[PDB]
Amino acid sequence: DEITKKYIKDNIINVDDNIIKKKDIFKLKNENNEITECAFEYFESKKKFDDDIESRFFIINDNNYNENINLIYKDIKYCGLNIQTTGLEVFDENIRLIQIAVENYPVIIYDMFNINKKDILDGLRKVLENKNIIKIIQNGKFDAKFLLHNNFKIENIFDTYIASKLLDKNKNMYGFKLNNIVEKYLNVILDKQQQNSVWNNSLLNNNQLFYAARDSSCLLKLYKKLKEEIKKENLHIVNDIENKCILPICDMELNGIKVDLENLQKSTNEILNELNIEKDNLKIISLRNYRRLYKLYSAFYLKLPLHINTKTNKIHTTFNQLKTFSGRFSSEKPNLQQIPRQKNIREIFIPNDNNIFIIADFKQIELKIAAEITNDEIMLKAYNNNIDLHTLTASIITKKNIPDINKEDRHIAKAINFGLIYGMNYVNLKNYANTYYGLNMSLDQCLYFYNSFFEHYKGIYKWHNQVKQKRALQYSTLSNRKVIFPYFSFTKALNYPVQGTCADILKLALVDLYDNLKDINGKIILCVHDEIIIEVNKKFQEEALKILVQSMENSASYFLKKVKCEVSVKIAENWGS
Ligand SMILES: [Mg+2]
Repeated sequence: DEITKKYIKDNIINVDDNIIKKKDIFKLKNENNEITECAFEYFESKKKFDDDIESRFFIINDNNYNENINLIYKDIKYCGLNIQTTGLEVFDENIRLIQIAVENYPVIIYDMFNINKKDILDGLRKVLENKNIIKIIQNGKFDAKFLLHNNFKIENIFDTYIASKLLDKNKNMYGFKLNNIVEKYLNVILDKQQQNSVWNNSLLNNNQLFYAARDSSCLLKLYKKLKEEIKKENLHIVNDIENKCILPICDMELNGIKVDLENLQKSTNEILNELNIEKDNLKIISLRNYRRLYKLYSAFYLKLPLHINTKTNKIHTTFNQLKTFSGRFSSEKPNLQQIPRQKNIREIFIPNDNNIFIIADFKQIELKIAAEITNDEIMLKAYNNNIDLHTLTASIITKKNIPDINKEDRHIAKAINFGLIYGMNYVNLKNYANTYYGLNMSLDQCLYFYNSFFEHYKGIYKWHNQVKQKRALQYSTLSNRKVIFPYFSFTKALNYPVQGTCADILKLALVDLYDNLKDINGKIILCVHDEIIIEVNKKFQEEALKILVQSMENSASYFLKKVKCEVSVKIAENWGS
């Protein structure tokens, strides 16, 4: 009986001689009622850990499997969920271990590479599906993608990453790895060296298992303290929304979006002919033509093929829900917000055969949010009367009546609104209009615009002055998502509550959507700026349309109480429409 080969029957390699197998009796309660006790075999460390985190564990093999283990799940309310995988990309990797930590019990470790009987996993699958049991997870998007891809259904998550990230209020970019969070909230130092280990082999190291186990045990204590701190800072609503938003996000990343390679290769050759022809003719008109076609070609039409899945013609971007200052979503590899906002281009993004796109956008949601949080009477009443805010401003500036307002007046009004709402003076207003709107506006005119604007929009005036006076650094949204600035900045101060509230609305809408989109097996594809794209079988065209609008209007209703939003919708076969 060699040391190393001591536990091959359990797929363990005793490297350090730091492990013992033991068989002891535990205090359970039968499936019927009577408090039954059961004998279990578990592994414990020889050298006692300096910490109080559970370091013993059960291991589940196709070999030794005691159904009584599942009785530990009976009548739990929360558990610590963790998994160890072969790599990072789900489509190309496999789940190695599924660890579940239950209070006052050694960690249950499902050895996936040595399990072929479905019966075993029945216990696990039950837990994961139980809407009434909270699964504590560190970085839940990752683990949830893997499980959902391996057809494990999961619901009710509490993400310690989300909790820690929110509690930080966006004043640090790093320090949200598990060991960091533990050293902060529990003042315990975990061994992170076993992250770099190999989990692809069919035999597991002696120390890798202890690492895995502990990395789940701590989720219980961590959950308690983080729950407490979240409640203290009044972040329950935000934290809850984000946790519930994990699953929708996974839906977007797993579904992906399909590309029509015909318009792609064709358009590539076309812009190639334009770049060559313009290079011949050329070698201000010339510069802008060449640079534009050069970027659209090389900085888009040439990069996109790299992200296509060679087999599915699908792009599976990665969404981030808390790597932004405002709180909005952000995508990468590829960054969907950097795709040209042009019909000719976006028309290459299509639904699947028997499916179709439904696309919904918010209209002037930012200006409405401003009206709400400001409680600006004129804006709120005009909105309730279904009068456009640009028209409203035009009326105030020109002193004309709506029947006498013309397109040029509305254009000037757009400049005045988008400029002055977020805190420009008349000089910056002149430059802003003259630049983005092409208006040869004089300084005297712009000064009139300023005075008139804040003469009538007295709520807005109060908002600006109060901010400018207090010069605070702490700011919140309507979900009470908080942030702390490094230094005071007027424009950013005014901008955060608006953009952050938009992020809250969109995210909650995705949650409601993901819930109400199951009866028709609908898929959520994309969320960009203030628009959402879902994909449904052409059968449920009208039904899905109603569902989408319902989710977005309901979400806006949750946060805004004296303004009503407007959701424009289109049923399209292309992103460009
Ligand atoms: Mg983990």
